Amino acid sequence: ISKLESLLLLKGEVESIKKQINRQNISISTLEGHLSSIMIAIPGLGKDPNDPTADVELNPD
Amino acid sequence: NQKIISKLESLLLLKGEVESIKKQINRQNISISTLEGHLSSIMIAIPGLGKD
Amino acid sequence: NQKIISKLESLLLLKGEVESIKKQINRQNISISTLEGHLSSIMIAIPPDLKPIIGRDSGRALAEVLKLLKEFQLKPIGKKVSSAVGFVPDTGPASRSVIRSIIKSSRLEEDRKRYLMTLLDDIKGANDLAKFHQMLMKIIMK
Amino acid sequence: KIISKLESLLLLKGEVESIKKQINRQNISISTLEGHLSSIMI
Amino acid sequence: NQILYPEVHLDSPIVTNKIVAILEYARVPHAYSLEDPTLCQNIKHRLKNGFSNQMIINNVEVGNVIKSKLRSYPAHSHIPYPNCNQDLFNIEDKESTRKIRELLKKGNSLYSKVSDKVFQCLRDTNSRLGLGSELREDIKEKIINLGVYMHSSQWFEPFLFWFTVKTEMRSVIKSQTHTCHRRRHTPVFFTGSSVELLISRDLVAIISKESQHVYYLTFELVLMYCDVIEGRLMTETAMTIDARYAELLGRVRYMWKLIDGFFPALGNPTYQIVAMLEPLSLAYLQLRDITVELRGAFLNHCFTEIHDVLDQNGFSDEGTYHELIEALDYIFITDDIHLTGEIFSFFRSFGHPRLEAVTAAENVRKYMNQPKVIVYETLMKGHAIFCGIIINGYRDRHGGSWPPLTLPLHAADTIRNAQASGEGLTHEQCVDNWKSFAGVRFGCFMPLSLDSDLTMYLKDKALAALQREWDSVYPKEFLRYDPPKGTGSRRLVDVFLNDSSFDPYDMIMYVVSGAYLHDPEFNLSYSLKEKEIKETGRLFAKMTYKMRACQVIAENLISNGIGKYFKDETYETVSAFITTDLKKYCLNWRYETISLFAQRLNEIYGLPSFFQWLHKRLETSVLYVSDPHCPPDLDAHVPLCKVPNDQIFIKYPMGGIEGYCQKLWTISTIPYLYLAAYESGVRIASLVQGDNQTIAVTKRVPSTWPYNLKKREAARVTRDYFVILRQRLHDIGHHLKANETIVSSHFFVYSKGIYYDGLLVSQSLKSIARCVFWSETIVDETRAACSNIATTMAKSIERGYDRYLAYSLNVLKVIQQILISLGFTINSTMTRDVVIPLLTNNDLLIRMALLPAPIGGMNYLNMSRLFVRNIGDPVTSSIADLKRMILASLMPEETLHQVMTQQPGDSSFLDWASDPYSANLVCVQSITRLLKNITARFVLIHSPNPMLKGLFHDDSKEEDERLAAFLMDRHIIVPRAAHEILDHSVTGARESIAGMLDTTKGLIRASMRKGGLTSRVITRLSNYDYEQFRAGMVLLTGRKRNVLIDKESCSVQLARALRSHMWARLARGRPIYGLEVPDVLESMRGHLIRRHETCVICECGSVNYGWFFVPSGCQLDDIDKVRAPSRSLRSAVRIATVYSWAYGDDDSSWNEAWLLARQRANVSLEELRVITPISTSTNSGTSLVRVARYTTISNDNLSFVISDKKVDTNFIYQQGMLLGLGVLETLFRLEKDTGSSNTVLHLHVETDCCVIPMIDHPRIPSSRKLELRAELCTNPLIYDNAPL
Ligand SMILES: [Zn+2]
Ligand SMILES: [Zn+2]
Repeated sequence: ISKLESLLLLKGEVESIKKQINRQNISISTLEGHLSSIMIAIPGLGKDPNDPTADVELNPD
Repeated sequence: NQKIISKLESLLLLKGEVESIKKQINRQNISISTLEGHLSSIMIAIPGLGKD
Repeated sequence: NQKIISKLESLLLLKGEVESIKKQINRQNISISTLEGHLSSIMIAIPPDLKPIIGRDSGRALAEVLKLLKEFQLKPIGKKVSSAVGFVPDTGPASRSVIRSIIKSSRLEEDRKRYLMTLLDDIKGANDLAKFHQMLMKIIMK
Repeated sequence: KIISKLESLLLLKGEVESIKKQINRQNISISTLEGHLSSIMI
Repeated sequence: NQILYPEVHLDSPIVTNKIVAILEYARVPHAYSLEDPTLCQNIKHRLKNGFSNQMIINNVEVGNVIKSKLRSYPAHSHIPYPNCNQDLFNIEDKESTRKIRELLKKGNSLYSKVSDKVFQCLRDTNSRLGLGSELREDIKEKIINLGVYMHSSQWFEPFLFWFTVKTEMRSVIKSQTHTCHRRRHTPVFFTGSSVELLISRDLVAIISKESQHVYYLTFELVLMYCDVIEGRLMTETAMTIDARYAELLGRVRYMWKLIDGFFPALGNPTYQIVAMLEPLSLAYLQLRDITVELRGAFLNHCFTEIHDVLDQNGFSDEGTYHELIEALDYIFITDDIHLTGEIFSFFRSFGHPRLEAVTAAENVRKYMNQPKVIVYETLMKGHAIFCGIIINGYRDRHGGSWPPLTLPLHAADTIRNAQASGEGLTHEQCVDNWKSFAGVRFGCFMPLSLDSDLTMYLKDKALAALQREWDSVYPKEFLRYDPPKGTGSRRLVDVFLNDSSFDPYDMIMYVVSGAYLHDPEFNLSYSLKEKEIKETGRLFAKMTYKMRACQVIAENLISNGIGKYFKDETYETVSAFITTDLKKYCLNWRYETISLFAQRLNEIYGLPSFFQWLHKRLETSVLYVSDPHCPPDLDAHVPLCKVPNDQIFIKYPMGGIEGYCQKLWTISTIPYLYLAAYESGVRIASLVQGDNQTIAVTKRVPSTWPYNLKKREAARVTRDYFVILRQRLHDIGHHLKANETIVSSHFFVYSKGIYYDGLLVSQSLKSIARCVFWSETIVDETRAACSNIATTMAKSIERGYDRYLAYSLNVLKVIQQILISLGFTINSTMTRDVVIPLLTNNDLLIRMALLPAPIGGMNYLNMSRLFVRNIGDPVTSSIADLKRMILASLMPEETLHQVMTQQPGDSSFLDWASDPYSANLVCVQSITRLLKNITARFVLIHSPNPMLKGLFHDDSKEEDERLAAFLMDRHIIVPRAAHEILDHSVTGARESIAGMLDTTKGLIRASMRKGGLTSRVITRLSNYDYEQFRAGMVLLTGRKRNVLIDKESCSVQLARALRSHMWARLARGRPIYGLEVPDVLESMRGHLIRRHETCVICECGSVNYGWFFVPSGCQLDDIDKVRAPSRSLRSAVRIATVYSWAYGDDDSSWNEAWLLARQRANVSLEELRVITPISTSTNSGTSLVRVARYTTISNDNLSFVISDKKVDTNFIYQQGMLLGLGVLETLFRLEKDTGSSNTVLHLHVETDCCVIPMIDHPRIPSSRKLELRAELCTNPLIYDNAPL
């Protein structure tokens, strides 16, 4: 009765907490996407992250 | 006998504790969202001389 | 029983993860505070009253920010000044000539063209000119 | 029943620790983001 | 130099500083005024110091002579350029033009001798085609008296004067520049009747006796005046003799007379008003629109611009503006549609404006340095649409899959499901969730083509000097200091051919590794462009070797790879058009705008940080505008990093450069068009043609709606779309000027004319203004000149001019050209042995000028060419023409026997197989061609370039001759098959590369100084011209007879008997096979039929014919309503199998077929046999026509198969329908509507006497031992031997 529904209400938190965490994850990822897309073409602002990240090719020599 | 004190006390506290942290996350995430919406409307300025 | 006592005391003392995650969330709050502070400091009222701005380097925006009332943007074209969308007369000397050219290139009668030119040589004023143009449109395309 | 009342009693902590270990990485990620971006205004 | 004549046509810009420098050194007082006095300052300093040389001394002498002569006119006054155009366009003199007047009189008499019979011969073709037994009286009169009109035109005297001056100056230049002779004869004036004239090496002086004006001119001005005047003469003569331009004539005459009057007062700015004549035509065409709100939009801007340019020079009074507007109204306002695209052709008949370098430098510095501000959301939306286009493009060609494709991070569920399931997506999804593409990442899925071709490297360009010698192009005479020497070469082609270590994926590394940002030899410089009608106008730039190579490589990579993905209650669709220009976009681009797409291209191709090199290099260099006569204001050589952002320099630009990266820009523009299309809610279709851009906007509407409402709705939606597109482009930072584009509902302008609502307007009078008295060759060639004349006349015919008048004009021009080349030339080998007998005998000259070219004469225009586009066989067509002339009594009867018993030449199997249709004539080749071939092969043999190794040896000619002999010397000769095989073999590739290499006077002179041409060859090529006249003389004077020839035999049999006699030394009586097809105008009769008659006169039994029918009313002006395994096949195996197909699949010849195929591919016998197809043996479309859109062609009564098999068009079937449509066109040429009744046309054909009882032989067994190269070539560029 009392203890049962108290454990019920103490369990009724974790689901909302997890879904809030996932929403925050998606938002932060959008933020970093914006930052990357700006730093690509502002240009500059880095030590050497500008744009060498493509795999070289099937013709490295 | 022995369960009353501990059970009741540290089951009552967790109530407000978890509800407060839940609302705190729920407001922090919308603050994040407004910051993102702000940054999503921006303007870039281009100079005149390439070297100065 | 003993199991009751043990499995109550265990969690009810290891509770400390709540204050640990509160440490975490206050750190997150203090870290987003400065983020939104920087994003507020980056810009004030501007043609809206808020549109952040950044440049190639830090100090290369002082040529387009004041002419904070940045500059002249694109000029909007409506149905009051002539453009490639449509023609509306005005006070300049080119409007009379283009109206004359329309009358000449029309498909009316010669005496009608003479009549219209005679009306036009003494028609004067922006509003009356626009009215004459609006009437001429109907007359020629009817 | 009253002694077997502990399954969810332990599962709650079992998932709350995961909650902690992901919110920590969220904190460090937003921290490195603000660090990256603070050096762009002036 | 001994075989290189000076130029004959203007190909360079007109610079003020040239004349200013010549006059300043000659010390003649002038009246020019410069924008920068640096040249005058430098020259004054040099003269004060004491400089001198040979040119200075010669100019001092000439100036002293001029000063001495000018003392008899004590009221002289120099008149600058172009303030002297009104006088120099109408100058005339009676004494100095004595020599050429008699030549042209003789030509006119020669023409008038035979004009009558020319008309009589042209009338029978009409009588046969069925257009009536008589031409029109006015046409007969014009054809008979064509000479008198041309001689009575109002440009004859100026043309004579300027031709005399030009040819005399050319003779002086040629005879003097050959410094073997040393003695200089100082020039002296020549007192004429009305003017006084002095000609020197590089300066012409004219004094007017009456008005006492003085003019000084240079070589370029002389050439320009001659060209302009000759064009005006030809055009006016054409418009006068024709009867369709009766109203256009007065308008264009009035335009000439009006605009010519502005020069003496306005001056150089008159060329702005001249340039405004091109858009004014479209502005006046807009007045005939159907949505009344559009009438006047562009005109309101053109008039404002004209008023402003007239106001900024002192003509502020309004009377001038009013009168000019009235004149323009009278000129342009017309009624016919086809007669408003003609004024489009006359805007180059006023000359060209003189220009400097400071103005262009300033005009481009205004744009290269300008701040901008761009939004981010629009950029990202465009990028999203770009990624979507690429996704769909790769989903095709593979089938619903993204195997190597993108890697999203937090995209929407719709996008994730699309990727997971493998289905495309529309613009809507991308533009709605663009935020899902902010962070995407591709993966290398495209290969590199490093042995595609050589055109890109072989095309000739120029290279700028190294940075530490940037001022090495200015001569020592115009500089205040002495510059450093110049070391490097200045030709991409020779630098390439001498580069001993070349590697395609080595320049790529030179860019990727980041070494191009530190090369101390990089340099870029601008240079002026000729033949423009704007002062600022255009320029073109030159770079250094490595950077030029890298640019070429990158642009070719884009054009060959990704650039292919961008291919370009009944409802229906209506459309409207927007027309704009695309220049200055190369100046408005920027790094912040291009990087977002360059990075995707980098990630796709693999090359890290590659496609954004242009801005990364230009943002730190310094450009300048170079010209030898515009020196920089300095005191001593200083590095390019210490000049001010000033007069001719541009320091640290921002934008791009015209020409480079054009593919990247045009594939990065489109997304914004599509974005605006989505935002407005319409469908668009784009097109780009050079600098113009056309956008067609479409919209769905019901069917029974009236035409007016349809067009009005379309126009409304188009105006909305235009507003939105302008607003969008201004965000990324381009400029669609609100009064510089044309929004219409009827027409859009593309390359070849103006398309107006389902019909193209004509531009007939464009090529007549180009048909002139010589042609661009390094020597003077009569045959080249006549061929160019015929070409221009035919091109003018197929755009609306009159056939018979064009033919007669061609005959007259050919006669005059022969006379000029014989009697008035600068050549030095024309001696009394030929020039006296030819100029004495009259009729011989006429016969030589009338005989067709493929059989000896010099006339390059057959009659069938007036109607059809390509004739069957030149030999039989020319024999038919000669027979027609003989019948009409134009030429004597013995000409047939002469031409059929002429003396044969001497050529080999290689020449025959390389030109299959040719007879064995004597000395009919082209000197420039024969020289370019030799010089190209020689310079290619000595080339250590590793890219072409093993491809050129000293035995190549021997192996080619042996291959051709093995191919042809069988018991039955097949020249066409031999030609196809030899073209597809290795020799084909060799000669194709040799011809692709374009060499000119510079490379020819360099190779001759090297010693590539022997004295024997140079003397032969210097004497080549007179040998042709000698051969023509002996041919036309010979006298034999061929008793087996009567002039009523068939042209096919005659051509057979001619070929089997001219090729007698090689054929040895063996039959030549499969070459000739019957002539068009000799095997077709026509007949019109009307209200109640029948085809009586042509219905005596012939019952096979084409059928044409056309009813209408008031119209013609406006309408109111095989494994083939999808691989790299196109490399060489295409050739390797086409050769085998053309060879055949007989019993044992398959061995030799496989041999010659394996020569050029790596395949086995069975693989080749299963990949090649099998065939039957070893082996409509319209033009610019009005009435074609109304006829109903039928050919049910004529599909009769002679040779008895369902084959290819036995007779070339399209020719019948083309001739029928031509007949209908020339019938309905000069009236408005088709009339009351209905006209039907029978076109009967009887090609029975023109049949050959040919036997389809199984195969011709070879009789020779095949012997090719011992080892094969494994060069990947040539057809390799290990691709597969
Ligand atoms: Zn018939
Ligand atoms: Zn025949």
